[PDB]
Amino acid sequence: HKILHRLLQD
Amino acid sequence: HKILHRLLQD
Amino acid sequence: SLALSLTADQMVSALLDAEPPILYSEYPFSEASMMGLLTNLADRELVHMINWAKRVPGFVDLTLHDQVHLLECAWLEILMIGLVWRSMEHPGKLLFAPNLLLDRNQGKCVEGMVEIFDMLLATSSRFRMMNLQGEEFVCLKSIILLNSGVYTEKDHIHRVLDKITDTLIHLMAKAGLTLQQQHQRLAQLLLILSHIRHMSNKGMEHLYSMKCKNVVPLSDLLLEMLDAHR
Amino acid sequence: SLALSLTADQMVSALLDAEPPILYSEYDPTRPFSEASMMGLLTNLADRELVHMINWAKRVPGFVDLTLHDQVHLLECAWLEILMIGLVWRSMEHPGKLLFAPNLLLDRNQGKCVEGMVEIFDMLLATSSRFRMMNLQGEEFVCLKSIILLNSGVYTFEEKDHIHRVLDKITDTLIHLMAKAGLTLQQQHQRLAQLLLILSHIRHMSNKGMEHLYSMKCKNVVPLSDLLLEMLDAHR
Ligand SMILES: C[C@]12CC[C@@]3(CCc4cc(O)ccc43)C[C@@H]1CC[C@@H]2O
Ligand SMILES: C[C@]12CC[C@@]3(CCc4cc(O)ccc43)C[C@@H]1CC[C@@H]2O
Repeated sequence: HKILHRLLQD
Repeated sequence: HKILHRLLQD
Repeated sequence: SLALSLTADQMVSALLDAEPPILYSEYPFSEASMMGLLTNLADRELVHMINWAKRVPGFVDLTLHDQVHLLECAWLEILMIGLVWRSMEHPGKLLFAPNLLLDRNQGKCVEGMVEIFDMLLATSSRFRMMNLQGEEFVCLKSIILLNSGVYTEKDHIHRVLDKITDTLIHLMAKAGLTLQQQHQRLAQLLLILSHIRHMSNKGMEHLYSMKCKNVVPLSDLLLEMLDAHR
Repeated sequence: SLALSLTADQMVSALLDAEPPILYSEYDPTRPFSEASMMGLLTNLADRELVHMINWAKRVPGFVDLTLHDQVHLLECAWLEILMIGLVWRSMEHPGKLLFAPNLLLDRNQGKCVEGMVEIFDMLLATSSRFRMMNLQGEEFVCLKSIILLNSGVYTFEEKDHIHRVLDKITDTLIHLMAKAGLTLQQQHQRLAQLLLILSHIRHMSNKGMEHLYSMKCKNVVPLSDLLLEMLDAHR
């Protein structure tokens, strides 16, 4: 998954 | 000296 | 000027009467032949666009160089919104000419064109979903002409833009929309111009790469309009 | 969703409360400017702002009702527009200057230190002058920034109906602010149009900014963060 994906999930 | 110049003037 | 004294109905009639004609394409698509047809067609439409711009109220009140600046910035957006307008009644298809109706699969024989085709088709279906009317279309195309280059005499251009906004609201109120639906629809139409600007920037790069391809013979006029974007 | 239940004043207070902070740059006035250092300052600042923008996006009404995939798409298409409108907003009270940070105020001559940057600078300055000319208010600015987030990527996706419903509520909010300011109905429609047409210029600046970012990446001059690289690859 992308970094933006992680930062958007919590 | 551009083609657009004479197309706008005529 | 003269555009500021016109009524909303006279503004609509002036824009409708100024509409350019629908041109035909030159009557097994290769990348060279496909790009050749599309650039040949775009060049011939540019000639009619310039004379259409003269008939957009308020455009003759500008200096020659301001007219050049606005057309240099907006010409591809104006071609694009015109293409998506006449493609509205052909879902999933782009009506470049009455004898040249294409789909995204055909846009694959030219590398990089599919993305632009998909964006154009997305705009056409958005217009179709909103049920864009011809009187609204000619207002938007005029707005593109005056707005796209205005951030790069300016008070007059902004006064004409306000006049076109009044005309747009006049059409929506005439169509039976409430005050809320009027400013909502106004906002919906103007936000599409941001996407149209996006498509044009993508189209400039695509045309610049095809220039250095030496794939397609681009007319001198089309090359000069392309060189305006450094 | 709950965003559909907020009044105009509740929409404004929600957007104002969600505003990100103003960050400082690592700029040291003792360092002489180089093309690599000046780019490093601006790209470092942009990377730190991106983290706050993501958490700001979550607080925009209607954004959390979207799927995680749609959230990524909207941010991927709009992140540079949102950085740019934020930059021109806080530069409004500084004519001819771009306030990247309270300790980093730059004019177009500084932009000459980086090749191809002055073109971007002039457009940003022209947007800031336009906002100052129109006397843009903070309540209008936060509405325009939320419109960009929801509108820029919406034409590249039933979730679109929900987004357009939120966009319409923001339009109602803009009209409500203008009517509250004593503007006639004609002036409300005219000002609404003027503000939304600027977003067309902001999209244009973002497109040029991406190409400028991509060129500096291929030159390997400025060290770009992993997050910024992913946002850059998303436009290609
Ligand atoms: C050729 C081209 C595809 C479509 C364009 C945009 C709108 C348009 C209208 C028209 O009447 C003819 C051609 C076109 C010109 C683009 C430039 C680059 C892109 O590949
Ligand atoms: C570096 C850059 C200058 C301006 C940008 C856009 C708005 C912004 C805000 C911010 O806080 C930092 C940097 C920026 C990022 C651009 C990418 C290319 C352009 O030259």
